[PDB]
Amino acid sequence: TEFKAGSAKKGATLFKTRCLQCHTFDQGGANKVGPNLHGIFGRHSGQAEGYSYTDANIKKNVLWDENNMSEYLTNPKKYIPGTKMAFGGLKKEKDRNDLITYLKKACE
Amino acid sequence: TEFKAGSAKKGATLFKTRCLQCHTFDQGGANKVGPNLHGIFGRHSGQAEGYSYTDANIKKNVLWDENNMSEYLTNPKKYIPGTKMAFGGLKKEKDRNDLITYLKKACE
Ligand code: HEM
Ligand code: HEM
Repeated sequence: TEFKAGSAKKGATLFKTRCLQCHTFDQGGANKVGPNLHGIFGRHSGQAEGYSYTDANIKKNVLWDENNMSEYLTNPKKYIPGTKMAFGGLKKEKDRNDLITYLKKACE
Repeated sequence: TEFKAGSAKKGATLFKTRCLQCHTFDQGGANKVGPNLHGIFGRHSGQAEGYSYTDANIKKNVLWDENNMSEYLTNPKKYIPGTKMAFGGLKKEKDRNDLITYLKKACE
């Protein structure tokens, strides 16, 4: 695990294009198919208020940081087997760096 | 040649990230390393006012459309051998569709 800073501009459009369909990142943002991601960095998995996670997510108790996030986004079901997140993953590291750069400034 | 509509949102960040370094797309936009692209679609190659093209660009007399543009962006030097445009190309069609979707609404 070794993430590098990418384009937030580029990361924000990855977000709109691959994650918005199921999540919000804003404070005061609502849970939708996926939980609201505001303040995810440094939190553990399964703790968004009012959201119904899988036993799988909960139990993994992942601490969310930028390198976890990157391994996570590679192949979600592989990272947390039993997850309901129906996303196949961001194959290219460059894509992942971008998206995690934006999430890092946007979810805070 | 068969281009399909992509994300303009996504195409605009490709632009910022791969083309802005050398071009503008705005009307009233200045020539920089590369010529200003405002109104490129339907024009022929080598005709931006006040810009010093290569003999290569000029002579190809490419008519600029969305499918030309896409073959062009794949491998620029291959499309116009003798070109000074020091860009290696957009390998992924998806990337090219996005970028040409945005250019199409932005350069008009
Ligand atoms: C690349 C875009 C995405 C990002 C960055 C992202 C990020 C995340 C993260 C970090 C979690 C863990 C939540 C936590 O532990 O608080 C999560 C969960 C979840 N996401 Fe995504 N996700 C993305 C795409 C999607 C998409 C497209 C969907 C809908 C098809 C989706 C649906 C879900 C669901 C249902 C959960 C909860 C899983 C469970 O409870 O087992 N996500 N997402
Ligand atoms: C994917 C981003 C880019 C796009 C969409 C793009 C588009 C184009 C187009 C359509 C032309 C033909 C001009 C005409 O016939 O009027 C051109 C020429 C040119 N571009 Fe790019 N370009 C891109 C990236 C770059 C970059 C990064 C550079 C600088 C390193 C650059 C430098 C040039 C130059 C110097 C020319 C003129 C070539 C010649 O006279 O032989 N372009 N560009």
